[PDB]
Amino acid sequence: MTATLRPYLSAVRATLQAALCLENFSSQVVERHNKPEVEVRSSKELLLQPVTISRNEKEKVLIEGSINSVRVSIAVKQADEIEKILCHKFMRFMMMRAENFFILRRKPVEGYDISFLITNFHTEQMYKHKLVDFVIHFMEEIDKEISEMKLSVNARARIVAEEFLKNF
Amino acid sequence: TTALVCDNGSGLVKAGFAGDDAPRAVFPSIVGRPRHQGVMVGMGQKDSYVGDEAQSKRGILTLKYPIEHGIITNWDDMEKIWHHTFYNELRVAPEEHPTLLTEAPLNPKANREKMTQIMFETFNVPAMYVAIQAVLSLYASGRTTGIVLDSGDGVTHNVPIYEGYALPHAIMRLDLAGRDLTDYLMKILTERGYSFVTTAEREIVRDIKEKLCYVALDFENEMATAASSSSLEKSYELPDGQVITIGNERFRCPETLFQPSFIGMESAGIHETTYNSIMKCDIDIRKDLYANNVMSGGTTMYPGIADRMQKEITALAPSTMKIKIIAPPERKYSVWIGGSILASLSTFQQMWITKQEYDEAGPSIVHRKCF
Amino acid sequence: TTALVCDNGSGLVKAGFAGDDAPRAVFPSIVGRPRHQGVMVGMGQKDSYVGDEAQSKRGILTLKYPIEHGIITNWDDMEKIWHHTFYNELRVAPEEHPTLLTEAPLNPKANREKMTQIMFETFNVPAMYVAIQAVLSLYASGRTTGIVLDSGDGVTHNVPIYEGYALPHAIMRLDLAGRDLTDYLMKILTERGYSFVTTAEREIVRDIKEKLCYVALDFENEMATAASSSSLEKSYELPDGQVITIGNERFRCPETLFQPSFIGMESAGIHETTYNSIMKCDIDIRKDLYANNVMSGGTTMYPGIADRMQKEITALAPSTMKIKIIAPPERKYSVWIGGSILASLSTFQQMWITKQEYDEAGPSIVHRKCF
Amino acid sequence: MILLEVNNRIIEETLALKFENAAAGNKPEAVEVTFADFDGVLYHISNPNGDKTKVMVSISLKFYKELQAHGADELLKRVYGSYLVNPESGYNVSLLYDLENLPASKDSIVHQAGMLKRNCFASVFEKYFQFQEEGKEGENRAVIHYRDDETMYVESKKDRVTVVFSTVFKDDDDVVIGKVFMQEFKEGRRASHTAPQVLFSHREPPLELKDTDAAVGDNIGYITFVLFPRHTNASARDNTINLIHTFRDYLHYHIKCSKAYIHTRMRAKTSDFLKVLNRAR
Amino acid sequence: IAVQAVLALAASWTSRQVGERTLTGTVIDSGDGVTHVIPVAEGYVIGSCIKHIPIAGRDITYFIQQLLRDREVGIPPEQSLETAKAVKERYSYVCPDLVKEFNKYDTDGSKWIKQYTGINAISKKEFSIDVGYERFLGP
Amino acid sequence: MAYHSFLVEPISCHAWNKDRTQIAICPNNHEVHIYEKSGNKWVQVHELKEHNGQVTGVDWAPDSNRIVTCGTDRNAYVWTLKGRTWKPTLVILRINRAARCVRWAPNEKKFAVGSGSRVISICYFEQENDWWVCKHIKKPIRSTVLSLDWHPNSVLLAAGSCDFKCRIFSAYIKEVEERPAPTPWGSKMPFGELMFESSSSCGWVHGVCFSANGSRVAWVSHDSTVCLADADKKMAVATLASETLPLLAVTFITESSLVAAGHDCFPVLFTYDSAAGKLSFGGRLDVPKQSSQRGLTARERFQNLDKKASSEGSAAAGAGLDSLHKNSVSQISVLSGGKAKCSQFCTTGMDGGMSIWDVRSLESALKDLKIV
Repeated sequence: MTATLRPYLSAVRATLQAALCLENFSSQVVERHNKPEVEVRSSKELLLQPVTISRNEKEKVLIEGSINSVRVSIAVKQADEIEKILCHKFMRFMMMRAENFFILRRKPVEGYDISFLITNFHTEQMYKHKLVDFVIHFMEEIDKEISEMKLSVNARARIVAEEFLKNF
Repeated sequence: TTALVCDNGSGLVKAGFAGDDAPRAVFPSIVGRPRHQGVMVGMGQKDSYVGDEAQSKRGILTLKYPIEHGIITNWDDMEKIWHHTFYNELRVAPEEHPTLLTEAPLNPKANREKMTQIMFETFNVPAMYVAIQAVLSLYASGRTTGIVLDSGDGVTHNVPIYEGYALPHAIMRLDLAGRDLTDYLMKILTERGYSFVTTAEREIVRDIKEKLCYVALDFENEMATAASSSSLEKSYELPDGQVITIGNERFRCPETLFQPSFIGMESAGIHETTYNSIMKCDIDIRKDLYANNVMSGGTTMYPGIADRMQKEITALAPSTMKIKIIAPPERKYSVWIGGSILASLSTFQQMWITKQEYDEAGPSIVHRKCF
Repeated sequence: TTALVCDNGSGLVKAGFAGDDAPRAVFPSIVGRPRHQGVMVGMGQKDSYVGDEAQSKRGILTLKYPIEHGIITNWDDMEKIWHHTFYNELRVAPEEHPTLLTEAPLNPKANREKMTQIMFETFNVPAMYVAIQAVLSLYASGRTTGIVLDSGDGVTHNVPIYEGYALPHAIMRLDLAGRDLTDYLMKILTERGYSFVTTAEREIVRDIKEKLCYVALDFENEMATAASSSSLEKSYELPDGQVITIGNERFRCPETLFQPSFIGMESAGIHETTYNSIMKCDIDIRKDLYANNVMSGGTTMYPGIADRMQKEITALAPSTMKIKIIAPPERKYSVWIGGSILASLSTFQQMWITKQEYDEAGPSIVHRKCF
Repeated sequence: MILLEVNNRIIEETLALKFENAAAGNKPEAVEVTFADFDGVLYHISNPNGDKTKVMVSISLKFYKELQAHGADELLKRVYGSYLVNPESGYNVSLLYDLENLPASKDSIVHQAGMLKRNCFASVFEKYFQFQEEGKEGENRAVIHYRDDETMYVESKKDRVTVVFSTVFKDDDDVVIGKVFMQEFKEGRRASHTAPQVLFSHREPPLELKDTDAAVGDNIGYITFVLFPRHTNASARDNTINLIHTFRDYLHYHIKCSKAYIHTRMRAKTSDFLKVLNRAR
Repeated sequence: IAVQAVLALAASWTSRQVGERTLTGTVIDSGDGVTHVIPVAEGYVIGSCIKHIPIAGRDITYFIQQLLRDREVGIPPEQSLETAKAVKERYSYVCPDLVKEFNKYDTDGSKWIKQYTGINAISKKEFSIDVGYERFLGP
Repeated sequence: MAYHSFLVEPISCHAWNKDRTQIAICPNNHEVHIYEKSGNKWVQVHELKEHNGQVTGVDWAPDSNRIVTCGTDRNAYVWTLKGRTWKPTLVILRINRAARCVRWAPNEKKFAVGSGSRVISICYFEQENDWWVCKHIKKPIRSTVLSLDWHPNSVLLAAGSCDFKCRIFSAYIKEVEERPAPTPWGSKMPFGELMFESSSSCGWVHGVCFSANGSRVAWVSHDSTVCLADADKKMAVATLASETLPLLAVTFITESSLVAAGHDCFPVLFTYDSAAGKLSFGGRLDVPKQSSQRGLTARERFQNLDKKASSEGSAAAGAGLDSLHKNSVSQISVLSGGKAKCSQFCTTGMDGGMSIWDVRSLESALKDLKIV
């Protein structure tokens, strides 16, 4: 198994234990309507560090955090058009279904390959750490699914003469 | 850290890493897919149960090991099993680590392109080369020179080596495997009067056989004995609470290696057929070869066969020279471990095609106008 | 709010709502017009009476029961029982929801499309499902591999599963559950001096049975004891202040389940009769299904049953078995209650068959919206 | 279901209706047509000659200049010069079905006249057939630019009738199929145990006409198509010409049919992750 | 991809005699899943004043499938809707008062009391069937 | 010891009469009902709405029964039980946007405040206003208050701020008070003045707590520093940060030991002597109100054909945390025996339940402090 993934995502979840921070405040100088706080960050001392975290040499994460709301973005080794544009027939397909799950910073963001918008609301909405114990790892499983589409698509390459010529 | 070494072949899969003492990634090199209306529809099952899970479910499944023009032909069904390796055995990418692949003698033309098409466009390895499996055995023995038998579940071959220089006309590849045995063997159940005899019981047949079979010591003595005895007959549980007690078949059908002629097949019997390697070989060496007779496979773990085949071979042979016949404990299991340990001679890598060579022309850098 | 869940079949009525622990519509499945002259002005009535109201008027009523071959046959017969059932029993709009109806197989076909013409082109309902009646047990039992029995009154089924795979050759399914043995028991107690018996009292023999009958434990010795002991004999009581006494009949008719052959019925004792179709099948399943057998319906609930049956099933089986006899209290209603759970499953909702399909479709291929 | 005919659904049914109408002596409504097919067609149809009782089909293509150079005309003077007709302007040629050009058995021509497209192609392919039959190498090749990000020619040899190609690759995701699956044709026919030679060539046109390895290690399909006489008999021939007069055009449409399809898997998959995403609870 | 009414604009200038010379007026539109109205002045309009009328010919023709229960018989219940239309459109209209109109059909001959014939497609053989009141009653 | 949610309120704060009987709550949104200790059951006692700015803190003066109410409107009032209901009695301020917290000058003289407007709206009663009025510390402060603690002499004040800089202040008002005793931190003690600071801008100071007499003071930031200032070590200071999940709360429970709690939901102990920077822990304090026998295989089966979170884990034994520690815990307090001799303590959560707890099992030590 890719076992330094264990150091990797155990340290992700140690960061997401050091800093399960996100809790609310509204206003003290400007309006009560809690914002995309990670976008609208004015100043440092109130808030989490801006950060980036390589897995190797192409692969890395960005995380950035207001004390109440957060970005993630994640980068992948793959770089062929046959890796990218083909899975981007899906990453097109993906984004309306982001509207059916509400926490994407809804784009396949470059330098990385994706991004996320995360907030304190969720901490009050249903549950506790089973949440991040799902999320952080589900995020690998949806990568292992690329292997699922891989043999699928490669077998669509195995559609080819298997129709046209095999008619005869 | 690693470079990738496998029994990618027939029987079970028997893979590990470079340099290990043992293959470990191990389950049948065959897989099943539901033969059924899934009447509890939506019960959350994927379309296959694989080797050990195939067996856990074998009453459910359709399964494949294609035409005897090869071992298989839609190798793109090990398609699935490539992932079943990469994740379901391992959770790793081949694309990470230098890979030791393997293939047999005399594969018909298209093999190595059609292979490497996958192995680099798909398995994307840093760099690789492909071995032939015979001398892997001698590596474990710490040897180079003698006659090497394979008989297996894919195939058979019979392989003279001399620190290399192995004989293109006296190495003897053959389609034969334990694969084949059962077609005669299982017709006997109507002699047994069993109104109940199928495809899926072939694995139990093979079981009982792997538990209790042996090759007859001097077969008409055995036939006269079966005609006069039933201590032969030995008991065996069956899955509802039954037993069957059976056991003359247990060495009767184990004559067919000398008698392919049983199906009316015009092939000579085993050692006689094999001798022709030596007959085509150099003649001088045939003294010294008495000490160099190396024998192995899962198919090789039976009782009685050893002394039989020796005396059988001896019916072909002169006396005159000092024998050693050479067949180790675990010879069945062993071959992957010798081939695993080769990679320690890091020299073995330098042959490697990298993905660049494969990219640039194509695997037209190495395929089969190449020798 | 919720969709109705029902034993729309034979037996007792057993109906309620999705998400209930229980039905609340529970009464006799009966059609009950008068015959005697409409006399005492002040009595003032409509034409016919259902189950409880059939009781309430019983001396006056032609009482009838649509359940031919187990089929609750004619449409007019149900329609005002239905009217009652919703509007008056359940006090409910059938239009309020989809509905989880049910069916057994092996009916004549266009039947269902005629029914649907009623259930929509009469009763207009948003949508429905018509779940196959073994399925209902699976939530209730939690089971997925095993044997599913059914015996109340008016249909038998006996279904194998192994994660589904309900077997079209090896299932058993039949025109009635526990019903016409009472004819034999009637043919018995005429012997008890009863020049004094009626049509409307099978319903009451059935009562004495439900109170005092039991499944015989050792029939031959049961008869030896019945032939020799008064200890079997126990009293019963009749509407105007009249005792009777009974005791051997009380197991005699309660042997015909093991001896339909008593009448000359081609069925053996039923679990033997049934065990045969199990023999049409895989060997592996057998201890598993023995360790997984499940019981439901009215007449399944008799005393002495399992402590007889396991020992009679023992008379059939291979050696080394261990058993599970999933025969709960209220097992009769466990099948209703399992449909009440099923209805909650979001996955189960994902193709509720609407009146809106039918509005376009008419009847002409609803049997290929089916399998 | 995905199949086609050389006569057109659009045309046959309407004009057989016009000829049902011609048999009835019926009065017009305003038809004029232009449209396209495979092979770069400009179809046309009309109410020609102004009046109440004529119809004319017409057709125009640039590379007609490469084709009128060849004696296609004579078979067509049989099959269709059975009918009485004249070229229209702007079109290369036209069929006047004047309603007084119609026979007693008005149906019988309709199929034939509609199938004319491929049949014009066959009317000249017969010359390379005749060259092969006369035992002739290299004869009188029909170099046509039907397409031009592509190339073709028809030619002959004594054993075998021939066509050759070029076509420029646009995307590597195409090339990765192109330089693989036809090499499981050029090395794979056991389950399709019929085919003539077809050589898709990721770089390689044949030598009398262009020359081999004329592409970017893979970026131009110089496909080639050559017939065994188990095709060049007066029969197995026809089946096959039909396929060819659509093949890669039709294929490159099937590509997109199949592109669409995967979104079943993807619908299922993406819906699955929408299920999976709940499980954080 | 234009809004469907954009095609109908061309018909309003296919009609093109004198006075066809501005974009101010009012279309009334109707159909089978949809009906529409639109306050166009030189192309401009107002949201809640444009009208999107959901009421349409589907919604009629199944109501007409219930009018079968008034008079007529012998049909597969999905050739039922087919036949219902195959009557409807040539014969149906409006009356000024119901209670006048009953009596024409009750009395005054086949100009009211027409009859229609067709096929029971249960196995493709005839039915001959009523017409009358259902004409003025439908629209 | 014991727990129940009689109804599942997001108890965003809690407050009481000093006999801990009538539970007032910060609710969801702008909708309050007070409940009461019906023996140990919980039953409604009031409906309140007219402080319409949701709710934030309060200061229920719990003897006198005067809930000074706060939140997202200047309809901020002493709610008092008028016999009928708790009902408003207005405060006048010069804050804006909100009030987060409010704080009686301990002898109930007045209260201190934390504004939606960078400021301490130092608020003082007028019989002449019929109500409170204020004056403002807009400067020398820079930004507003999350937590508050008067030193026991009641005109002397500590706070935790969104201006970060860990500052000690005076806020005497001439028209209600007189200036306090020579404060060793600093003794310029009029209105708005600064006594002392620890240079710590180190997170927004989130909890502030005097020792059992306030001879030393602790602080924590929500960035989860844990810290002190001690006067008798000659205006000494200390700072540390936790290992564990980020803070909900901290309190002294002596002059030498403290209870802390964070997004780990369990409380942890702290311990100390007088060794300046020697801040030290004492480990997790609680034991769960659950044991492993929980289960119902029938619904586990029904909803393994359906699949919502249907792959199990003991995280679910705390609705994601494990430890029965829920979607989240939300507050802590001592019930009785106090920051010296506690007999019982309690906690709230997102689940809406009362909980009360195993204290005196941990009584097992003697004396504290060392002048270091």
